[PDB]
Amino acid sequence: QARKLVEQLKMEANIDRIKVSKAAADLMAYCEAHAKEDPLLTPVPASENPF
Amino acid sequence: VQLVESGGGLVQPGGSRKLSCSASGFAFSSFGMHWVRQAPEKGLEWVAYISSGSGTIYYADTVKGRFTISRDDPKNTLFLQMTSLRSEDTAMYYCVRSIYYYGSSPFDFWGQGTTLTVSSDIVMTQATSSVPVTPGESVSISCRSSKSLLHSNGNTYLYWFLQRPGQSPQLLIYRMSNLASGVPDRFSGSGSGTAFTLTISRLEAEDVGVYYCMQHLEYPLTFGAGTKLEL
Amino acid sequence: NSDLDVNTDIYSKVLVTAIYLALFVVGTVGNSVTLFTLASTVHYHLGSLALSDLLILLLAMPVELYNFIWVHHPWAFGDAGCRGYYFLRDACTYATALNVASLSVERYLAICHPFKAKTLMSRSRTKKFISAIWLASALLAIPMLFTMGLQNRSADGTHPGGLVCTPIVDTATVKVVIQVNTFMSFLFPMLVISILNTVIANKLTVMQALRHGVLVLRAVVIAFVVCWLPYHVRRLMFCYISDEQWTTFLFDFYHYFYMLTNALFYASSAINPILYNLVSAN
Amino acid sequence: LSAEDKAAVERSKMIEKNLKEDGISAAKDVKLLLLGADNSGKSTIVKQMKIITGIVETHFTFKNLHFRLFDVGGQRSRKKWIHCFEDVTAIIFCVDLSDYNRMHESLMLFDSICNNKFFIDTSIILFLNKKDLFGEKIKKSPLTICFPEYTGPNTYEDAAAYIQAQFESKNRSPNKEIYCHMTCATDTNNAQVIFDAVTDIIIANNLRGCGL
Amino acid sequence: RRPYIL
Amino acid sequence: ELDQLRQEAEQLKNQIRDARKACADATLSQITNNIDPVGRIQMRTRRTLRGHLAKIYAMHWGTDSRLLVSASQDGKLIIWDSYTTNKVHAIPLRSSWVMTCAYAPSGNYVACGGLDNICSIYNLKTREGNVRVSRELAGHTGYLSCCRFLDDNQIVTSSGDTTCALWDIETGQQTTTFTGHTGDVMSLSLAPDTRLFVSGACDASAKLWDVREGMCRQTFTGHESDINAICFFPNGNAFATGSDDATCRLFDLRADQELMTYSHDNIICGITSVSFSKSGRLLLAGYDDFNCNVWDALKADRAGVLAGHDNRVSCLGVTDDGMAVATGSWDSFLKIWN
Ligand SMILES: COc1ccccc1C1CCN(c2nc(C3(F)CC3)nc3ccc(N(C)CCO)cc23)CC1
Repeated sequence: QARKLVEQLKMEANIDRIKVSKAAADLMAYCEAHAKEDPLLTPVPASENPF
Repeated sequence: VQLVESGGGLVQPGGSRKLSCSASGFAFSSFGMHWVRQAPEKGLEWVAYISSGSGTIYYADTVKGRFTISRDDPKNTLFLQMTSLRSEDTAMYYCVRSIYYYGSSPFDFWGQGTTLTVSSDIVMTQATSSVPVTPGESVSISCRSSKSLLHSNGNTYLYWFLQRPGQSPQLLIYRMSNLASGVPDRFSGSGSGTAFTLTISRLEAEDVGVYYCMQHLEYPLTFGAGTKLEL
Repeated sequence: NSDLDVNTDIYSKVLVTAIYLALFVVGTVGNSVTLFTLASTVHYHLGSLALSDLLILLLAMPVELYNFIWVHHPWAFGDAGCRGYYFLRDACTYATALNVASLSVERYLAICHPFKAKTLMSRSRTKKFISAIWLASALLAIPMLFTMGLQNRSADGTHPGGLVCTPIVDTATVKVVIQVNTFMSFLFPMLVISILNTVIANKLTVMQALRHGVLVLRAVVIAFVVCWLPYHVRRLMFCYISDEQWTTFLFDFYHYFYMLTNALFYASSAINPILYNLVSAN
Repeated sequence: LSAEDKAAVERSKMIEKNLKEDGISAAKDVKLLLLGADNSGKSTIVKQMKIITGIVETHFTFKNLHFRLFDVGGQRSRKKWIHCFEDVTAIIFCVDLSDYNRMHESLMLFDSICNNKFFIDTSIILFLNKKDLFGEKIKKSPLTICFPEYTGPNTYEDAAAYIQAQFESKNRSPNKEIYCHMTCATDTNNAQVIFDAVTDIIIANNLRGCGL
Repeated sequence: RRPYIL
Repeated sequence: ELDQLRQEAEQLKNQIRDARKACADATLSQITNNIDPVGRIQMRTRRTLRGHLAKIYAMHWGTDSRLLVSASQDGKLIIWDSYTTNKVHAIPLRSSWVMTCAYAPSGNYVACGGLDNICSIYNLKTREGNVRVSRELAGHTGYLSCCRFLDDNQIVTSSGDTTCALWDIETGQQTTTFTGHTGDVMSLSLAPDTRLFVSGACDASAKLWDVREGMCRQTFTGHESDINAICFFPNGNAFATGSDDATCRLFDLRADQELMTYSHDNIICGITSVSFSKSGRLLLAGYDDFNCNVWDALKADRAGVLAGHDNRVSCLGVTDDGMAVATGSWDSFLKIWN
């Protein structure tokens, strides 16, 4: 009962965490690296557009 | 999945006969049906087609006005009523099913035939009539067409069939590259417009017979003469 | 050329002109507002009917004032305009008669047979039906293009003032055409409107907004009879009064009567936009 | 289009044909949601019901209509799946008048369904069950055992009227009607009550929202 | 005079 | 020991909160403020898919970015060819009360379920020529809110009974049971590599589950009301949630905390679905105010609005190649935006 909650919380406390600014930098790097291949962010010409 | 033919036999010139195919083990009403004939020593020739729902009916121009194709879904039976029979109508007749939807594989299941004895088109050309083969060999069979089979939708409508001695032909490749279910991955198709190849790697036993090219871009459907492999 | 100008009173001409102008502006506003307000299937039928009234108000009202009330001869726009005018007048009258009958039929099914009505009615069927009645309305109005024309009535063969609109076909043809127009335009929709509204009223009586509903259905039947009967009666009198029965008194009577019957005709269309508002919560 | 694309279109058209046919067949049914207290008697409200744990779907035919009654009990979890019944033509609510212990709970359930954002204009057909036991129980436990805020005769007619008033007091929207009917465990005349209430409900809905 | 207006 | 365990649990919650605070050196809005905005994104409908006669509850794209499956309350599950607007298959259901559907990554099977409490799996590429039921997966005691395939033999489902489960399709038995939620589970999203998934529930929380081990590794909180939709960020290190708070939130798995809140003062309507664009730059969300908003995932600006529906938007998704966005609503239509 309560022991299950305590053990699960202990498992969640013992997690290696990184800085928020690093995660944000990684999300920006991903978005920039793949920006050129996103048909919705960068509209695709009619000769290429399947729809 | 089974298709059983009936009718046929010996008829005098000028008479008429009805052929009948009994379908079992599949959703017959969802499939379109074709009649294909093979003259005693010749290649395959298309005879007629009924689409599902009997909305669309097509005939070859060698039988048009003499043959009537019909189906009776409640009894899963396909019929062909032939009149004004001629000596050129002697042939083995096969009933073939096809279903058309995105990603489908038409002409996959062929039944056994019945033997009838009587007392603009795209031309498909086989590169050769016969290719000696040795087991463990790479065999390449090729065809040409009078018109490109590559449509604007990106599909190439080329089919490959294998007719083993004593058997109805089976589908090997559809749309120039798609291997039919049940066929080993030894077979591979490739090509471009007007030029196609079938490659068989590691040829085995029970891999010997007549290979046929068929186009399915526009009716009437045509077959090549057939390339025979021999051991 | 000397007897086509009817020696009517001037006081009367201005009285009726003022009446038609009031009807014109009232009906125009009422129908414009109704059409914009409408812009589930009842809203399509009301729209169609509202449009029909607007067309009759806008296509026929000013012309008659000029050509039949103020300037009796010569007809201002000749034979082509004459035939077009009468065609439009009948196509609009038929559209009105059939949209009113169709609205009564819709309401009947919606209230007296709600389970069948739910599956019988659809938006596509409503649109197809409404188009079907617009087409039937024009088809029934086709005969006017050959019945009427710009006859030149004078002592001589021609005179600059002798060109008037009148039937130009055998009077037996005129009698047949008027009998058909009267039956399909008035008696048929009158009978179906009266019967269906009577049944709906009886259904709602044995059951607020519904008090206004019942009173209005009865009012619609009464108003329809009151407005449309005199018009068709006048046209029948035109077609069946023989040459030997016409007198000076009867001539002037006919003209004044005409002026009143048309005032009622346009009043009918001016009244419907109000009826849609009176009963509706909105 | 190629021969295979034309065949694919023909297949699509046959699919659409069958979809329309099924839509028509399904359009003749009357969908009723059935709610009530545990052991309220809702499972026997209509003697002709057939059953054909999740949602228990029952149905019957009457006159020329096919009625589909959906019991929602199995989903002991509700706002998360109740919107699936937003288009039911009516809600049938069963109350057991004999069991005082199940009351108040049934009032909270009634209030919850009556004021649900998806049922704000959906009419309710309220069935007060087991009057044949209530009318006798009241002579020993004169209502005040359950509704202490009551000033009146300890009689069948007045207690029943008071309970009905308490249920109708939860209706806070003028666009919804509540129908009430008294039944007995042995009273088989329930199909007629549902049929007539549904008829009035469909007429009222045909006139409201029509801009009347 | 037999009115001419219909 | 009951009070000691309660105190220990509270101390652990405080330790976790402090650990999350220590890592919050800066937020996303203070880093991406120097990046050019995406600008106004104006999309138009290119296809409208007609055929359902009832509310559409679920829609899912296949892996070829051309076929899609949808499910509605009329009892049908329909497989569409999005390029030609043809119907490929129409599958009648044994129960019309369908909440979710899925399209196997191989295209061989589809699955659906809802109030029945049964996940049914249909075999599309069959002999005989007709779609038939392959399996009925029973075991949940609540409604099924979401199901996703890992492969042709494994499917993971979320139920209204607070449990998630990994099923072996051929055996028909559950293999891994995921417990730990307090409310019903509304949405499930698989990791790009299939090894992890995130579930959302009516507890205003989401949990990250290890598919192979069966344990919950992280619990994310922050919403005030029920979470109705979860979607992984394309690189697998972040996910977005939508809730009845008229708010979406982007959470980071490595920092164990919320990074960005997507909200507007004029939005008081709930969120029914969320998705990301192929690059992760745009976040799409469906609302019950009958439209769909496109948010800039890095700046939390609103990039645009898709507003062609006459009823609640119930589902949406983005193709694997990013070419198109499909939406479905309670008005019985699907639309493809591009
Ligand atoms: C057959 O009734 C006629 C014939 C001619 C002209 C007008 C009407 C009726 C149309 C409007 N109306 C309505 N009657 C009923 C009845 F139930 C009494 C039949 N239900 C309605 C419901 C809606 C509605 N709207 C104007 C909606 C637009 O916002 C009007 C009515 C009363 C007069």
